[PDB]
Amino acid sequence: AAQTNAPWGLARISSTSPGTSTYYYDESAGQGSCVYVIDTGIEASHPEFEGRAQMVKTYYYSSRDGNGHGTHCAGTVGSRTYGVAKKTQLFGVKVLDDNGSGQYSTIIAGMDFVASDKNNRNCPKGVVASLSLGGGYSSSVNSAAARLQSSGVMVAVAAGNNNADARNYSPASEPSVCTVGASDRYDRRSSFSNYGSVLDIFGPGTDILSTWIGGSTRSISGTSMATPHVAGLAAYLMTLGKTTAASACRYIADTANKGDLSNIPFGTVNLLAYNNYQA
Repeated sequence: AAQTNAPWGLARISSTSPGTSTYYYDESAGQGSCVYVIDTGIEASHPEFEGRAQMVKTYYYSSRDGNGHGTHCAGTVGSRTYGVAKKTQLFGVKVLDDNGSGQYSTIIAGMDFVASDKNNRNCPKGVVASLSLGGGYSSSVNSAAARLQSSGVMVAVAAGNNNADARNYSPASEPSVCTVGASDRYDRRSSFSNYGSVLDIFGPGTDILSTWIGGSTRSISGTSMATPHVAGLAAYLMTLGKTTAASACRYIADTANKGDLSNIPFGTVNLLAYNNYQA
């Protein structure tokens, strides 16, 4: 399949070269997979989700995305226009309030929710969790992400937007999950993107067009936005049978575009997420 005039991030994950605008992907498009968006919630009624998005858990008075952050990341995972896996099932877990903030215990409880809730969902092709959040280091948050990964969920997390080593951030510094850095349309590391040895992969993170609350769209930057590219890619790849949740991060890294990113610090992987789709 070919989506013309796609957001640059979609076009990049299906391209060996930057500067193109058509997203190429197998038409299976992640069907039969599920991606949990652990964020501010999802505006499921957005036409872009086509009834494939639904809120499954909130820790606040409402499950509505009063922020737009989780709607934006869910859109990058699997919206029809801005999504990687255009047929995946999206499950919203609102661990962040509408200010984009949330206590670590709530984030931990939301991660433990997904590890159990996936047994309440129909995801024959596999389960992904997209964690577009983070703060200071926390062994408890890391262990929560490790448990979610161990339960059989491909956990993709943002490296963080501190232009620092991600070792000092959670769940970015959890070794067993997929820590995602951000790159821009010119294959530069995003100026804000964290780095370091814990990073597993880079994804499109600068000026990412996706869904927004109120049925709108907008373009925002962040490793928070590169993460759903890798999460959607993981669901896409698991639907294709090319990898499983336990090995998707390693697989994505094995099949990534190598040495194509600039301003990658010495010791950080120079790997850009790539769906390796050939028509």
